[PDB]
Amino acid sequence: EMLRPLYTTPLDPRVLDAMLPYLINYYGESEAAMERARQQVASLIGADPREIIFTSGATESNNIAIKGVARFYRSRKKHLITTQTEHKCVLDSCRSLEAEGFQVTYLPVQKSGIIDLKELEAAIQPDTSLVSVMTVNNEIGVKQPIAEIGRICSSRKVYFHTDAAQAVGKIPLDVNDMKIDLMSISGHKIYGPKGVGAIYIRRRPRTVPTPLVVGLGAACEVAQQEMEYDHKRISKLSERLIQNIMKSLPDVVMNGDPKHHYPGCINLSFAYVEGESLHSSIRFGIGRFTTEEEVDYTVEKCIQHVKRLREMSPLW
Amino acid sequence: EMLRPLYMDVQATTPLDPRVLDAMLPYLINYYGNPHSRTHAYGWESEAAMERARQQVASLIGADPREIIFTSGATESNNIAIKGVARFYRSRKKHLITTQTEHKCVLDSCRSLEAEGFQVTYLPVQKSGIIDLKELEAAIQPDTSLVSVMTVNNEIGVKQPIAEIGRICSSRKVYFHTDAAQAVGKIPLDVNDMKIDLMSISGHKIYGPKGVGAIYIRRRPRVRVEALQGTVPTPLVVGLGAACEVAQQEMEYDHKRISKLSERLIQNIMKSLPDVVMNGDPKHHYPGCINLSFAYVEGESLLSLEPSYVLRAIGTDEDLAHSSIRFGIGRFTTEEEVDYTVEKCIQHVKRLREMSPLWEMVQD
Amino acid sequence: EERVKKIIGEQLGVKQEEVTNNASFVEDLGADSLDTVELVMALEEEFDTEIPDEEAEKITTVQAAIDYI
Amino acid sequence: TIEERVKKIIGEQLGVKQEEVTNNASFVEDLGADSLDTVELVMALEEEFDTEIPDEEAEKITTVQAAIDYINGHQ
Amino acid sequence: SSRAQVLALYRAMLRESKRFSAYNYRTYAVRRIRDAFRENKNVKDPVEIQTLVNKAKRDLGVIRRQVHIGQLYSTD
Amino acid sequence: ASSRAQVLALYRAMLRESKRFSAYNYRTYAVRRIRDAFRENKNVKDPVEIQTLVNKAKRDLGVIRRQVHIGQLYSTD
Ligand SMILES: *P(=O)(O)OCC(C)(C)[C@@H](O)C(=O)NCCC(=O)NCCSC(=O)CCCCCCCCCCC
Ligand SMILES: *P(=O)(O)OCC(C)(C)[C@@H](O)C(=O)NCCC(=O)NCCSC(=O)CCCCCCCCCCC
Repeated sequence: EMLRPLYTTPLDPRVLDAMLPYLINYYGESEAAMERARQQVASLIGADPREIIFTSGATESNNIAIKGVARFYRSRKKHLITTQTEHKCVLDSCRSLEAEGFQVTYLPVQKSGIIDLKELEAAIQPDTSLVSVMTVNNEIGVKQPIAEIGRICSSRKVYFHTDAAQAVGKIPLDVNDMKIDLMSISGHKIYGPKGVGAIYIRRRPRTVPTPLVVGLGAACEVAQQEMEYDHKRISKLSERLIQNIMKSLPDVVMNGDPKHHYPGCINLSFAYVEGESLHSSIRFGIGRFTTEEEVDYTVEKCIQHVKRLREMSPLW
Repeated sequence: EMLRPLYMDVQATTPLDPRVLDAMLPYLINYYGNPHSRTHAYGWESEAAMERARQQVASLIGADPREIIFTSGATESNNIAIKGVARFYRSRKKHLITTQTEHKCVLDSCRSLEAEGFQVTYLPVQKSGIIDLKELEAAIQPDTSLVSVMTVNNEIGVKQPIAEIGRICSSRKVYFHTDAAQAVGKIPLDVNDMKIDLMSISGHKIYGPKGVGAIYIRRRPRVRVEALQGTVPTPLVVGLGAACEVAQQEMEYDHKRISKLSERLIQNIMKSLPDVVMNGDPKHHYPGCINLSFAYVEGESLLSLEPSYVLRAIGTDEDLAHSSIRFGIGRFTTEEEVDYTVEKCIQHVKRLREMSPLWEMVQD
Repeated sequence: EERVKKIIGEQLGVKQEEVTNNASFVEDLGADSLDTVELVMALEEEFDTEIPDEEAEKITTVQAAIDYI
Repeated sequence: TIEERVKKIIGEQLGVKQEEVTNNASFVEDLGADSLDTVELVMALEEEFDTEIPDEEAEKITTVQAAIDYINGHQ
Repeated sequence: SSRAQVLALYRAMLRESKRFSAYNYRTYAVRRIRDAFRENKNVKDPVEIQTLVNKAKRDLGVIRRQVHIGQLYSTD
Repeated sequence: ASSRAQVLALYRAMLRESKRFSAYNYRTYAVRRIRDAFRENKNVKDPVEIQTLVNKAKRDLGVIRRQVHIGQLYSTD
């Protein structure tokens, strides 16, 4: 049993144990099971169970939300706002809407990975229908001001969607305090099974297989019970990796604005070298099951490869 | 994916059949969950499960379901049979007969009975691995209680005349036990056509789960045993029954295939490596277990310890029977495993015949 | 085209010399429904492309398999 | 005859060198351990060699002599 | 009693069997299905054909459960 | 409806069962999470919270048993 450097998520045994009886009965459905899963997903994000719809993943959730609001307002609201660093599915859906006659603005991100709230608040048009901003940047590991964006959108009577696929279970989310109207959730991001996702659709005035739905609900419940422990643990391991790299390489810098970092995603940039097979940057990931041995092995291999590639380029 | 030759593990020859595990899943789920999450039907579901398993095991060996008792394996079944019949009949039946090529557990139990005061005779085997029926028929005493001869030899892979032994034992009012652990589900067994009174069955030998076995105890006429100086978990019993049913439906196909692959392995090894001999009578050999001895390989073939006591009983020399290989072929064995095994065997035998073991032998 | 005819020759047991571009499967190649299903599945295994049952039913000659996308 | 191996395992799990290996020493009072480290200690003794210790006998192992006289008393 | 559905069952059983995470189970599955349909070729009793189709459907369910659950335990 | 020795027996059972995980990440995570859990919940006086933690510990013990044994039946080397 060897190790693997830190660059989906593993299936939490509590989740697989929760979905086993439903897997057995699925080859050869339950309203109660799907209702419990609905209550679990809702309870994680601070929503009501009636506001949760199960999809095949965060991709279908994004298309349902963005394409649903956009296609519903194809009469007098053909403008949408999103980020240029969104996931590939969100960008693809916005390009499809652009092909159907919608004007879409892709807001740039600053060198910190956070969106400019002044640029967003100044980009709203009278015919703007939906604002879709990801909850966290999965590449730099920075948090977007979701609560402030929600306040700006609710103050201007414009619907707010967010792709929380890389944020659910990793940072606290309250769908009311952040004034969120639509949210996308992916199962295999929170140690749940692949092929299942969810979407939050606000209902208050401010055919996915059953084992997969059960698995998503179980993953959300375990995440709710483990968010604090996982946050402390992953924070410690992240500081260990970053500090151990800084101790041996006095010229590496960490991309992204500090004080707005979620611990799971680290992004370190190296000076005179790039492309490390096991300027550009390298994104390390640390999760619930990451061990100290994986962190130390990753720091050792990373130091070795950086030192070698710097000793193979003629410079001074 | 990297292959493994057909001589590394004896358990590797009988992996857990996915149909068996599929039969065992619900009982595993309702088992390993502490008895506060179980439903108010676990007792019935477990009595019904164990009755179905009894019907499956019994139906494979041609017995009545009431005659099947579940144990932790063929070892406990052996102790129950020999020690049960011997200790229960300590009145007028103090003699037991067995073979010198039996499994280690049976021989150990017979040595225990010998230490507690029972007279046991270990019948020798001929150079073919088969016992002499005249020696068995001439060794029965008026106080002989049990004759225990395994159905298949786990080392050489030879079949004993189980039906004839049963006829001889029933002709002189002697109980007949057999260790069918390597035979159940692989060759046909009928506890009625064969005068069998007690039978041992192993779960993991018949592509079932580990830690479960069975014993057949005849009831018409009734055979009795004494308890030994506990309850096997239900998912394992379910697994044994499922393995027996699958074996009953797959025995002919598996025997045809295993015969083909066995003949391929032996022919390919003998074709490239001369001076090779096959232990056991080919005319009474089960193809799944092959045992080959190689000539000019001095010392030992490492892959200090004792040699083989089964090969010593078939009259094989110390050096010839010391370096021997037992190949195993099963339900899931592929042709690539056979060809890779014959290639690795050719390479290792060719290498070891030109060397001498004195170098590794002197490492102190 | 080399992969299609090569796979057909490999599964059906034909060398690279009897690889005729115009031979019927059931009448000129000695095959059955099972060999046909396994053949289509082998074609779906060589290149990462899937073929539905309706389009597979129309594949009764060699030229149908030779470049269909 | 096998007390040295027990003391070696206790020395390995509790983080004590081969100089403070005193016979007849309490785990919580003379070795700076607690109930959790004690449970892991009994599990280490039953984990090195393939022998099992029940909960009743494991609860009685609060000193070193208890562990030395329980692995020999159940052979 | 179904002509096209038997071929669809053969295709489905082969496709699902190819997804076995283990080599011995995958090879055994493809071989046993191939040899099984080939052996039961040219059967005329419709009762026997229906029985074989039922066994094939149950075995297809077994292959599905074991492939999916085994894949959920198959760490790569 | 629990005592001190029963809690220690529960700790021993969860550690023993967690050590039987066929995978490295699950085994290490289980042992680490159980150690940190009992150490963190050490010196709790409210009996309601203690009973809740013990019940959750028993449920998690059932999960560990099922997953360890079933995974062991699927763990091909
Ligand atoms: P083609 O010429 O159009 O079709 C071929 C023929 C005509 C022969 C065939 O399609 C047909 O119609 N024949 C009728 C008789 C027949 O074969 N009926 C189908 C019986 S199906 C069957 O035999 C089930 C076998 C399933 C065994 C599965 C074993 C593997 C289990 C693996 C477990 C891990
Ligand atoms: P020791 O100090 O001599 O005695 C033990 C003590 C006194 C510390 C303890 O028994 C005690 O009485 N302390 C008081 C507080 C208390 O009793 N707490 C109960 C502990 S129960 C608990 O918190 C366990 C939590 C559940 C762990 C779940 C782990 C899940 C892992 C899943 C892996 C997939």
